[PDB]
Amino acid sequence: MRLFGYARVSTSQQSLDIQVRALKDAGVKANRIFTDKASGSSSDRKGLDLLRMKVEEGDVILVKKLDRLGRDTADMIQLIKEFDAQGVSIRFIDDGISTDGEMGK
Repeated sequence: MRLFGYARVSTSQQSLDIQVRALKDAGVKANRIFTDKASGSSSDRKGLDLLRMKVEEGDVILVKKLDRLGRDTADMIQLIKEFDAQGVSIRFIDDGISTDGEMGK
């Protein structure tokens, strides 16, 4: 079990620092802060692409999104399903958890 957190800069100011502190405040290790430097030549959605290969068995993925995780096809559900199949959990700042096993537990 590890403390992984997902982040993504939304403001030109020190956004990345605003997300990491949001994950640490949530209970995420600074060494495990897979944020997204969206402030680059183009969008940067690799914080989850790498987090998908860094989460351990039964790891907790804290997500303190302070704007929007993604709404269109499954931007906020794709990696969520990839983690649910990897036996990894995903804590949401909205209420601590989001869909921790919604089958019958």
